[PDB]
Amino acid sequence: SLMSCISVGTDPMPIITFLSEWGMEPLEDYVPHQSPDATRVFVNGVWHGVHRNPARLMETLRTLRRKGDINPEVSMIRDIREKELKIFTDAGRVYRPL
Amino acid sequence: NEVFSRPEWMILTCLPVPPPPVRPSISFNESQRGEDDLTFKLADILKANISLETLEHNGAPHHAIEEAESLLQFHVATYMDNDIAGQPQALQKSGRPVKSIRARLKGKEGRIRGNLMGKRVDFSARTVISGDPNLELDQVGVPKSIAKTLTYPEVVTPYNIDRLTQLV
Amino acid sequence: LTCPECKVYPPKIVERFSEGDVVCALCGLVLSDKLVDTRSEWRTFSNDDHNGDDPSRVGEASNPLLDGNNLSTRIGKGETTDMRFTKELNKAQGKNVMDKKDNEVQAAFAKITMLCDAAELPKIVKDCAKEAYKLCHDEKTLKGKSMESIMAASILIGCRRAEVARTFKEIQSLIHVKTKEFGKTLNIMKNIL
Amino acid sequence: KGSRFISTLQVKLYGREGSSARTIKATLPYIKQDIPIVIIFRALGIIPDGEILEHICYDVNDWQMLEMLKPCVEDGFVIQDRETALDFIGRRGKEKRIQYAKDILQKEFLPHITQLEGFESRKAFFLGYMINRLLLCALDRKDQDDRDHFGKKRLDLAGPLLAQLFKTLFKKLTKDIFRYMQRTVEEAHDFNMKLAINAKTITSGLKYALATGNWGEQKKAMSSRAGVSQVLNRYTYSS
Amino acid sequence: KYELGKVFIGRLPIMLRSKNCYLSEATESDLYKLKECP
Amino acid sequence: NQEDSMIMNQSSIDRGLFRSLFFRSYMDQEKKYGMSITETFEKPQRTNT
Amino acid sequence: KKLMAQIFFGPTYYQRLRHMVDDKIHARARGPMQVLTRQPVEGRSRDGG
Amino acid sequence: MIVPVRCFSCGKVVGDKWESYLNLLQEDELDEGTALSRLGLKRYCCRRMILTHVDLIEKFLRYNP
Amino acid sequence: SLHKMSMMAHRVKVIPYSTFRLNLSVTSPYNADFDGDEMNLHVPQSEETRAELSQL
Ligand SMILES: [Mg+2]
Ligand SMILES: [Mg+2]
Ligand SMILES: [Zn+2]
Ligand SMILES: [Zn+2]
Repeated sequence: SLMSCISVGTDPMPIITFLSEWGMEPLEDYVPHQSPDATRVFVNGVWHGVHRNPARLMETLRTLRRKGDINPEVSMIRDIREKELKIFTDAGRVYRPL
Repeated sequence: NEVFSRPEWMILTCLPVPPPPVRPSISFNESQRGEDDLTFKLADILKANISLETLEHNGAPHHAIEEAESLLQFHVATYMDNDIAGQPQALQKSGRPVKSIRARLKGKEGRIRGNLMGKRVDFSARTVISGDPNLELDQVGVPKSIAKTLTYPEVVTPYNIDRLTQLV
Repeated sequence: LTCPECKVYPPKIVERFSEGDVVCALCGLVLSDKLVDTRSEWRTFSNDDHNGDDPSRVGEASNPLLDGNNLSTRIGKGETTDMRFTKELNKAQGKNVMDKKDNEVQAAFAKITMLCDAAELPKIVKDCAKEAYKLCHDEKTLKGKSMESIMAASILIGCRRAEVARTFKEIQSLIHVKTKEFGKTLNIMKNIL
Repeated sequence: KGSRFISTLQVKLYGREGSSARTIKATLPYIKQDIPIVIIFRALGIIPDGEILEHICYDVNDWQMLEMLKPCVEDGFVIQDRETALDFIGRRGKEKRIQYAKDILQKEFLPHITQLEGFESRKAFFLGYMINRLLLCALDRKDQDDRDHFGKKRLDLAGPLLAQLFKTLFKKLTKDIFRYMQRTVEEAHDFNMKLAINAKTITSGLKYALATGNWGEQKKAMSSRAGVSQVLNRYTYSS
Repeated sequence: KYELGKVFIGRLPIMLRSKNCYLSEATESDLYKLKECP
Repeated sequence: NQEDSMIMNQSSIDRGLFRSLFFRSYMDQEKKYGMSITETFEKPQRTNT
Repeated sequence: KKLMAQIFFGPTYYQRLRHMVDDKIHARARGPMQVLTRQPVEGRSRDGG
Repeated sequence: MIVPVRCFSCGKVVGDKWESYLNLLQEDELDEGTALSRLGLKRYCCRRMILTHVDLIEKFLRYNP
Repeated sequence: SLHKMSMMAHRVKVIPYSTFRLNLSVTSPYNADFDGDEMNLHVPQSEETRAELSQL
């Protein structure tokens, strides 16, 4: 389509760094019987960890992306129903401006 | 059948070598020569055969012979049908798999469907179609160029004799 | 061909390709009815087909002048293939590799091919160097000349003909050249017609 | 990023609805048969049922999903420690097989996570998430994913396509330089740089693909996809 | 273990109008001179 | 003009309506086939060609 | 004389496409043949049947 | 690609009205409907003629040899 | 050529212009439209074959 374009690919590494500095409990020491509702965080299909307050983190991410600070090419989705928060740095993704 | 098809003849021993019209050659420009895939495949059968012959003639090392045998078995097999299940394919340097005898007869475009059941022909023409409310139902309008290329071989009889002379 | 009907020394005969006949221009008699498109015929040996889909592509080209008469077919992995047989059959081909001292000297071509690509030289230069070498290597006129310098001399012989400019000092550095030796070997070959 | 070790893992749920003992198995690479979930978890150091269950099911009150997993525990009953589990997986390819199992799981199992070491805990958690997701569609809680959702689709452009080609072409050169290193060390002939690096490898290599359209090597141009790279339409500006 | 340049590897084909291309930073009047269509 | 065809103004055709330029490019290589053989651009003579 | 009906008349952007009759017209009554099958050749270009 | 001499449909000589047209638009600053009319282009066939011309010649002239 | 009426024998009318001209009532069996469609002609070479054409 006219407005359409494709992703070229970003380094997920700095986004992963912001995550652990925004309250992300790492998967390695997650206890499911203790936090059975904690929202799971994904970066390019890699389960990096878990998050207690997902809404605030999401807000911080979006306002970082609209600022330019985090690439506007990067995908950021919260699945309130499935208690999931996936992110994509991935190239090949077709996007349009809104 | 005792006369035309015995079980023993399902095993090959003597190989019919097809004449060139079956497997054509083209001598281009003295450093460029084109040989048919079947000719390549026969050169492999022969090379393999010549080798096994020497092996059996000389000191037969058993396992070294059965090795050479299965290679001859392949080249022979692979020449009739190259698209064998399980087996690797005979390949022409380009990566192109060898057009076996089976391959040639095989599909729609194959010797049967594409060359016998159907065939391009002479004394045929094709152009765009347009409607003519002034033409008759049974009539077909023919562009002069086509009419001037397409022909009828009328035989000289004392009826057409004078008219045919005029056309000539 | 020549027209039976007339027969004047220079036979003025035309190829009416579109009408598919070989005709005598002088009398009008068609001498042949069967006529082939050579260019389209050649396209069954050399083509766009690498895939092996084309029912037209039925043959393969060769270079008699260089390859000689060696018709061979790779045993390779197809759509359905158990790797076991591909190994077995190729292992078998190895034992059957008992090729002559000159059927192993085609490895000197593999050297020139590796030397041309390294010299950033064209395909035509190789086919000329591999040509001049194939004609002089067995020569008595050359005898016991430094074998390393004989093939390097054929690379300059190939470059001279293909108009691809290369200095003696360039080819000298490319392999290793004993100046007087590779100047003498380049003259016996140049003398070889 | 880099090489793209495109390996697939399938976690299959056996038995149709209304059938006795519905087991859950997994497609581990370079292994003949599919292995029961509990055997993989036990091969990852998660040995009691209570732990193997925790990684899969987060709610202790989800008896519906827990009863769904009861025959998986029963199926992997025979295995009861890392060694027994690893040797089990290996035989499906002693000591020879334990190492094979250790390697397949570390190297070829969920390699998008990590290709090495201490991330067993991480690899194992993902396995549980996969099974959780599998069991959800099987309990008709969540529905089968749309195989046509454009968001789960990617478009490989000029960059990725060349990158793919160049990766194979560079590896071709790198291994031809190694072959030369042996030749020159054998005769101490001095490793002439021009004699080592064959320009033509990459030069003509890329030129082929771009010219013919068969995205791969000429070898090879039979098994490689053609259609990438076409002669540009110059009919009308819009075309 | 104890101790005892820039080499050409190949020709990469450039995409017209890319950073590496001659026509990337080219003007209208420039392209016309290069016999290229703006 | 029935069944998808159409009447066109011949007089407009003359006044230049829907005319087009057509350019076809023919290409030929003077090839070298090894040490001695070379294709040649010239006017071939019917007696020796 | 006036047409009894009134016509919907006015401008409309029309495109002259490829495919012109003289690029398509094709006749043959014998011509070149194939060497393998000895049947006619394929293509208008090649003067095939 | 140069102003056609004569309207395809009707035949009114239209090729002499170009520079004159462009003068009414730029120099006089009149709108197209007003401009084409000053030139004498009554019928829509002749109007379509000048109104729709794209003078590509000008783009071509920009290449030196 | 989907049914016997996709191939019918016709009476020639050598005419100007590069197209095969036909009557419209004949469009129905051929499944023809004058939107750039092409058709084929085959010339019988025998007095016998032309009877098969004209007769059947
Ligand atoms: Mg139709
Ligand atoms: Mg219709
Ligand atoms: Zn004569
Ligand atoms: Zn007008």
